[PDB]
Amino acid sequence: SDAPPLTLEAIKDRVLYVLKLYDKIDPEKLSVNSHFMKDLGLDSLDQVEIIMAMEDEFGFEIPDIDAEKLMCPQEIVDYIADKKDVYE
Amino acid sequence: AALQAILYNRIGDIGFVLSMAWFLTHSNAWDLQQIFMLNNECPNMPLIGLLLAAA
Amino acid sequence: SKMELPDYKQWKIEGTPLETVQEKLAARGLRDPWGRNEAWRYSGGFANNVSFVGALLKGFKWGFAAFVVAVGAEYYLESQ
Amino acid sequence: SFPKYKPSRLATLPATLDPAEYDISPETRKAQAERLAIRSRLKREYLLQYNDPNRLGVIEDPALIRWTYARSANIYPNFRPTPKTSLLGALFGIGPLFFWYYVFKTDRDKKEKLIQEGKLDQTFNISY
Amino acid sequence: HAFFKAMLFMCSGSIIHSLNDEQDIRKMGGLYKAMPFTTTALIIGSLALTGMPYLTGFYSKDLIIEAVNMSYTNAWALLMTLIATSLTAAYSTRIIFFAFLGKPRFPPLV
Amino acid sequence: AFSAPAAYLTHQQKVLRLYKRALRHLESWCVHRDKYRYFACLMRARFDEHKNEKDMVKATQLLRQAEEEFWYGQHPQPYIFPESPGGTSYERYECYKVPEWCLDDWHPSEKAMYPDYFAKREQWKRLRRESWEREVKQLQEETPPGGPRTEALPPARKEGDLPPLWWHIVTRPRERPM
Amino acid sequence: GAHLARRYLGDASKEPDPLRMPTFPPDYGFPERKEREMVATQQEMNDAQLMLQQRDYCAHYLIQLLKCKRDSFPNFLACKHEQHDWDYCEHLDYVKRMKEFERERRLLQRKKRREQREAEMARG
Amino acid sequence: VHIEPRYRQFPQLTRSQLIQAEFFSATMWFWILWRFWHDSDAVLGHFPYPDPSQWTDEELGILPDDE
Amino acid sequence: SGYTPDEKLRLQQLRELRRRWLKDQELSPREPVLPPRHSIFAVTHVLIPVWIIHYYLKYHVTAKPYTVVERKPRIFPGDTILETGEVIPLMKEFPDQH
Amino acid sequence: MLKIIIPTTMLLPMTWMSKHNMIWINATVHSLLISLISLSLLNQLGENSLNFSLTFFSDSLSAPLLVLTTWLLPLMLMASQSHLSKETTTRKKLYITMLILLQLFLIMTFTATELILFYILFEATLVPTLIIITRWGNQTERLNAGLYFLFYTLAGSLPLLVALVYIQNTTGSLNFLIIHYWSHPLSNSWSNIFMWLACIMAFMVKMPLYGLHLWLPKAHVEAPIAGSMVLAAVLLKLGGYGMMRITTILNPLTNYMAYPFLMLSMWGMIMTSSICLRQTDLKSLIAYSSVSHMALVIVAIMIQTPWSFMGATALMIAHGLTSSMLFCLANTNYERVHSRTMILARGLQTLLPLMATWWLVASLTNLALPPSINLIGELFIITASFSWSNITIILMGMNMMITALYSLYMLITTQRGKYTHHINNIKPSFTRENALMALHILPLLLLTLNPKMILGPLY
Amino acid sequence: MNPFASLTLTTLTILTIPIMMSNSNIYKTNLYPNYVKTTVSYAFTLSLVPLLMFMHTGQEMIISNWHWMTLQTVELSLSFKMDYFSVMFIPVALFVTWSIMEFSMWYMHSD
Ligand SMILES: CCCCCCCCCCCCCCCCCC(=O)OC[C@H](COP(=O)([O-])OCC(O)COP(=O)([O-])OC[C@@H](COC(=O)CCCCCCCCCCCCCCCCC)OC(=O)CCCCCCCCCCCCCCCCC)OC(=O)CCCCCCCCCCCCCCCCC
Ligand SMILES: CCCCCCCCCCCCCCCCC[C@@H](O)O[C@H](CO[C@H](O)CCCCCCCCCCCCCCC)COP(=O)(O)OCC[N+](C)(C)C
Ligand SMILES: CCCCCCCC/C=C\CCCCCCCC(=O)O[C@H](COC(=O)CCCCCCC/C=C/CCCCCCCC)COP(=O)(O)OCCN
Ligand SMILES: CCCCCCCCCCCC(=O)SCCNC(=O)CCNC(=O)[C@H](O)C(C)(C)COP(=O)(O)O
Repeated sequence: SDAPPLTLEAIKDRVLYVLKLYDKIDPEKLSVNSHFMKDLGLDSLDQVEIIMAMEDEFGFEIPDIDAEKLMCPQEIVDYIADKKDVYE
Repeated sequence: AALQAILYNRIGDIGFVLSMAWFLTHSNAWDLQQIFMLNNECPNMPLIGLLLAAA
Repeated sequence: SKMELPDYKQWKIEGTPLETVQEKLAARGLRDPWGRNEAWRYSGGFANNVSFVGALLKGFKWGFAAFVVAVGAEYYLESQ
Repeated sequence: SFPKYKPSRLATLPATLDPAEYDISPETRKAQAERLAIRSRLKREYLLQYNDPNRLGVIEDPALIRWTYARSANIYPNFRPTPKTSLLGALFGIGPLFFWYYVFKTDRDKKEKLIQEGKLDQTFNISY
Repeated sequence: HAFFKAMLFMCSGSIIHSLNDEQDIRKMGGLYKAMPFTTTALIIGSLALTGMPYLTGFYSKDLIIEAVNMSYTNAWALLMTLIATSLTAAYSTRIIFFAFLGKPRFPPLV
Repeated sequence: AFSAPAAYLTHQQKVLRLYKRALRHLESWCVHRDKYRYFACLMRARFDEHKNEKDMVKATQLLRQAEEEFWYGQHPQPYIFPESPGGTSYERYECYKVPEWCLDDWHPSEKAMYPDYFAKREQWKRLRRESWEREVKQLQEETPPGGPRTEALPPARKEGDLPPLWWHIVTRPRERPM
Repeated sequence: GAHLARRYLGDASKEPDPLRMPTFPPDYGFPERKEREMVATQQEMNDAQLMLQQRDYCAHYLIQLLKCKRDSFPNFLACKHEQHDWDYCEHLDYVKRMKEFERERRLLQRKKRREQREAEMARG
Repeated sequence: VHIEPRYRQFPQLTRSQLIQAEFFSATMWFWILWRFWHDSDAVLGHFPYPDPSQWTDEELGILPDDE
Repeated sequence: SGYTPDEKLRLQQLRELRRRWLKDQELSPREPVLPPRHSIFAVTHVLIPVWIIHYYLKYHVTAKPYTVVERKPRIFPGDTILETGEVIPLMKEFPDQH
Repeated sequence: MLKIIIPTTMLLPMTWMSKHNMIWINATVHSLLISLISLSLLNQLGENSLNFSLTFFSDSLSAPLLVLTTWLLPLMLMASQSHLSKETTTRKKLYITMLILLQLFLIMTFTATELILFYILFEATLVPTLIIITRWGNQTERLNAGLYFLFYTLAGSLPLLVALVYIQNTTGSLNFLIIHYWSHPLSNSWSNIFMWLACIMAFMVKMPLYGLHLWLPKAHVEAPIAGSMVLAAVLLKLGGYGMMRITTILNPLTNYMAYPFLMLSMWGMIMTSSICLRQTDLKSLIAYSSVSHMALVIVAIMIQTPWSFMGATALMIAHGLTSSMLFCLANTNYERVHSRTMILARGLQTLLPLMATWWLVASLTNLALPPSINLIGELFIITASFSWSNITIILMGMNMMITALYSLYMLITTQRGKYTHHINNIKPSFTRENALMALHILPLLLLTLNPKMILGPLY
Repeated sequence: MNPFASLTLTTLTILTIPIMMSNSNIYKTNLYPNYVKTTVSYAFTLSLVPLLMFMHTGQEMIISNWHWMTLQTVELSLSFKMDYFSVMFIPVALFVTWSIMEFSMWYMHSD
């Protein structure tokens, strides 16, 4: 058959993995609720690059109107879970 | 894409029907054997119809 | 079942073309913050890949050995 | 600098290449807000009926009815005999008929006159 | 041609299914080792398509080129046939190079 | 897709969208990862060259010139994700999506199978019917007299309230319904 | 190819035309010419049903090859000598055709040379 | 045969697919070599190509321009 | 930047409702309540159809002229006819350029 | 022939004496029995026709049309009873009476030996159709549609009456046998030209000919389902049958009097096929497709060759069945959503798979897929036209391409894509609708096995 | 009778049996694709034999088994041409179809 169904824990772990592979973010400092603009001191271009990295990670495109408001890892996890119908 | 394929195939089918009509009108047959016997020097119309159908 | 992600510490750009990109960018005053994300494409089992001519010649060794065996059999058989 | 892109009927001008969206005035912003408000009010009116548990059936759309009526029933009441209309109607109505009459009449006259000469090679033509 | 063209589509479909329904060769990385049987089959089909001697494509395509060369034929048609023969190997090499060689370019979840 | 659009895009939003489009098309041109990364850092540097411009007119002119450059140098066949509006699998599974109201027309013998599912569906229907009036009342309360100004909807604010107009958002068939 | 370059770029009047050839009599330069003969009769080719284009002067080897294919059916690799003989006879026919081409070319070239040369001798 | 995803590592390989691919590639190459050993004429040509300039006028039957 | 408080609150409410609905689409262990030879294929799909066709061709189709027409077999020199016992003479003594 | 006419008349007191809840059952059962009885007329003698008496006769041309009418009546009854459920008993009985009277007039029209009786019945068919359209039509445009349908027909038919009485005065008879056996050539004169026009234009407008076709979209769209069924399936064929009967006495004038009609028919079949590509109403598309098919039939009749008449007969039968099936298919969706707009309801294949299969088969028969009888007739007509002139193949091929285009366009628009979200009243298909589609489609496919039954006298 | 005609017609005939069974119970189960694949493989192995007959003796045939209709001097009959082209193309197409349906059993598993 095809790939096993995706889970919330896997989504969050993969999001944190991608963010910890980013150089402008301290691995120790980073948290699921860590704000990008406020806590990590990032700008809009870094957020765009993070969104593109998430799209490359999960193999699907996020529209620009929705990606504008993903300012913490938890929001990205919620968006991915709701789009792919992941409930547990 | 399916409608596009149908359109192109019917464009070729125009020539197919032209070939059929010419062969019935001039050779009095649709079968292969009679057509071969009665067309020693085949004119351009049926062959161009067949070529359009093949294309 | 229930696999987990490998350690993120291992993905390092040294020894890979990402290191060359990093040094060429430092030669310009720039830095790439995304190399460790791409390092896995070069780190593990994808370290070495064959060339086009070597890919076309995939099973040439075994086939050539079998062909030599067959022609030697032909050499040694028609002498009867 | 780079070669310029020019639009046409079947390949229109991209939004990012439109000078109109880069020369903005407050009245333009007001127009955009008015358009957004109209769209939002229509969306709310539609969604209040779409999500109604009580409602059963097809939600009638006035715009679709207007489109169909304009395309079918409203055309003749708004027709005027005009040099443009008259010339286009005469052309597209009777030009092709006379063209095809000429073509077919010429072909059949040639064929009949060639038959009268005894030269058509009608051998094996027993079906018509 | 039926044999190896069906095989080529079959290999392409196996590649597509393995890489989560992806068809762009720019996201197809190094599958020469990851998909050995598919790689072998596609290489054999590409060699048959290009007229490698004594394969399926040899006995027909090379005879066709030979007959086209030795006939009272349009010169332009002959030249265009030869250029198409070049381009056949060209896109076969493109497919193999972009789909099976190099480093992976597909999403991380293998 | 999920967020209500605004009346217009700011200069900042247009700038970020142009940045993302340029990066994606450069990735389409630069197939390999290392070369793409190199040219993407170069693009980022060229993009940050005018990061702190204060004259809006010259910033707008720079944006227009960048858009012209992108259009002239775009990839004629850019990479598209399979499920994206241009992908090869964009609307592949739309024929498998059946609306939930079709389950009411099922024969009683069909509903003899799957009894617990239909009991829970009855529970959901009672919930919707008991929440609809409160949803309508809340929408009437929280709306300006001259009609809504945007396509945004308010959340629930009371104890047992549900967000207005939720049935057709919650009861989406699926992304892979079969 | 060189013949095409000679005909299309050089003086085409000095090159044979494949459509209308040979234009010279078959006994012009030869004192006596032997007529080409046949080994297979019309009835044998009619019964073998070869083809209207395979009924050339090489048809007897083709008949032998087809018969030997038919008798040794399960062993399809056993009819090597017959195929070689048919190929050799076809190659000989092709060489004869090339000889005819070269003969026509040389005859036409010599005729042109000699007639302009006798005209040059007569004009002075 | 149960194979599980690996997340940024080379996928798990079975012996059967590797041996089958190697066997069939070797089969193709062996067949090519065997054919070229036994039917080299089909690729390199068999009958010699005559040179028209090597043909005398006596065998080609043209007069020596003086008659 | 980011969501408004109302946006986030409505999104999490809708998320809870949607996750409950998706959980509720899941089936209990009893949901599908259903109300109450080696060579068979080769004899019914091959042998029976060929019996009918062979009977149909042999006794019905070939009962009328020119329905099944075979091109006559090829004849070569040295062949022997089965009906008349004729022998086709050999073919003219090749020059034998061996 | 009385064995067919008398049971059809008996259908009237039988349905007027039935209980309020048994009218549909009784009418359907006895209509099917009458169709079974009428099926026995297909046994034709070859050389000449079946002359039962002085008043009626049967031909190889008339018999398929009679069988089609008798078979169409029960399908009309099955289609009608859904939208007439709220009607009173008396009005339902009146509707069934209209249908029975129409059947009786049609069966008598196709068998009359004499042209004045044929004219009388052929005009008598108008009244029940007009009553049905103007009384049980749904919209307010049914009155204008009925006026168009009546006056377009009569303006052509009255000169035919004058010409027929003049011809009987000059010849002494109008009996079709005497007409055929004592045929004499029509000279080249203005009087003969106008006699030809008076004998032709009524059947021209009943086909309808392009340029005289404006009544057909109105009448076919604005009529109830049974009215549209009978208009498309049978009433259009009256013109073709009349032409085949009447052109016997028109030679040799037809040789050049047919040129404008041939030009109009070819170019107008192109025009109507193109029109079908841009249509917002689902019934109008079917109506215009009918116009194109009847234009092809007009060409076939005008060229006066045996292959042309054979193809014309086959095309008439096939078009009748296919158009009736398509109208019923459109009516099912209209009953679901109460609107005729094509793009209102989309993606119906997801909700109704078997009805989608019926749609696909009807669309395939509309585009004349081999070896259906539609393509048999069309190919015979195209070959006859090619014999008439080799340049006709351009227009024939263009018409084929456009026909396939709009047929598949209708199929894709109605059945494919995604469903309309807000429309939630699409119930599963009833047994009645599926049975009606099957009863339309199965005779079409069964006629392929025996094409000679519908090829006509020239066979 | 010569087995050539019977085998050539049987190869074409047995391919329609699953179409007739499409309304049967096997169409509602998950065994239908394997059944169709097996039918196609049997058709291929049956078509192999007339190819051998042609490769031996060059046997070619035409079968006008059924008369459909006759229009005047023209006769239309269900006729099959079984020359070299047919007897060579049928086994190749059946072989390719067999392989492709066995592939489809895996590729289209979740459809
Ligand atoms: C079955 C298939 C379908 C078939 C059916 C469908 C098709 C057929 C039916 C429908 C189409 C036919 C319509 C017929 C025309 C109806 C006109 C009308 O209703 O006017 C009322 C309408 C209302 O009147 P009003 O409100 O009192 O007037 C105020 C005006 O609006 C104020 O306007 P204005 O003042 O601005 O302009 C008015 C003025 C100025 O007008 C203009 O500015 C425009 C020019 C109009 C006249 C000249 C045409 C110029 C362009 C073309 C020139 C000819 C080119 C060559 C044609 C042949 C090519 C081979 O008028 C003129 O000067 C005209 C003078 C005449 C000179 C030329 C006469 C040529 C006669 C016909 C020649 C062609 C024969 C056919 C050849 C076919 C070969 C196969 O008047 C107009 O507005 C229209 C006026 C212009 C009419 C021009 C007509 C040209 C079309 C051809 C006519 C011939 C066909 C009819 C046969 C019977 C004729 C006796
Ligand atoms: C929208 C669709 C409506 C229906 C269409 C119906 C089509 C009706 C057209 C009838 C076809 C032709 C009618 C008569 C045939 C020839 C007509 C004439 O033009 O031909 C010449 C006739 O010469 C002159 O042209 C006379 C006719 C001129 C007067 C007619 C006016 C035509 C103008 C067009 C008006 C539109 C008519 C339709 C109104 C709707 C032939 O020369 P000649 O050999 O010497 O005469 C032959 C007759 N003889 C033997 C008795 C002597
Ligand atoms: C709804 C649209 C349909 C329109 C159809 C209308 C066209 C009908 C055809 C013409 C109608 C009149 C025909 C008259 C009946 C024919 C009888 C006849 O042949 O008698 C002629 C009489 O011929 C006529 O009188 C005809 C003159 C025309 C009278 C009315 C003219 C009206 C317009 C005519 C042209 C339009 C017809 C075709 C148009 C079709 C629709 C656009 C000769 O008789 P005798 O006097 O004895 O001559 C021989 C001895 N000397
Ligand atoms: C592969 C082919 C593609 C190539 C096409 C060409 C690509 C374009 C080349 C050059 C583009 C430019 O210089 S574009 C000129 C850029 N200059 C400005 O935008 C001035 C004002 N800056 C701001 O408003 C914000 O700081 C903002 C920058 C939005 C960040 O916002 P955050 O920090 O809040 O995220």
